[PDB]
Amino acid sequence: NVPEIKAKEVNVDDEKEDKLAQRLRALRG
Amino acid sequence: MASNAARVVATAKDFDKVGLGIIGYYLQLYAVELILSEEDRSQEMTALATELLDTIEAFKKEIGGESEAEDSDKSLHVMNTLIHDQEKAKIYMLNFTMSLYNEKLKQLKDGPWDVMLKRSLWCCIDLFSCILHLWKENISETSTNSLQKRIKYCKIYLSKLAKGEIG
Repeated sequence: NVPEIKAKEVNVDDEKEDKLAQRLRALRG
Repeated sequence: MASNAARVVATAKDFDKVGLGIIGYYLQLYAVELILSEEDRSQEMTALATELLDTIEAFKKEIGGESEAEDSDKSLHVMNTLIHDQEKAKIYMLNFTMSLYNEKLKQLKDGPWDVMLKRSLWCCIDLFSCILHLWKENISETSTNSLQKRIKYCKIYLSKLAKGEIG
């Protein structure tokens, strides 16, 4: 209905993934 | 790709059966790096990534302390030393990874050729490419050339199997 296209990714998912990545880096740190 | 990681999870369990937790820790680290280096996939992939995270925490707790019941000090030295010291992890991999490659060649000669062997060849190269890729900065351009040629020999056998022809 709206020609506008939403990005496949969302800023909210970006931050949640960053937290998961921080845990892994801490595991090696 | 994502399926490549799935095969590693199955092979990772096989190593646990042999008691090679050392390779399991190093290969699990490669699995997470593979997902991040993998093209963006639907959320389903994110769900699998969370399960993998549980394996990491479960990996260290995999012992549960039951094995520690005896010689607990020795268990911490082996688990702590090989897991905390990254250099100790690589030499341990070269010992098994190197022996695994030589023994694997004997299996191709003394053992029959099957599709399962092809899958093992892709995983073996991943072990060498993973170690060399991370330590590539520590290898000289010429030294890498010699190691890279060795990979061609392994890939060469892999390519012959793809055509169905045997050296």
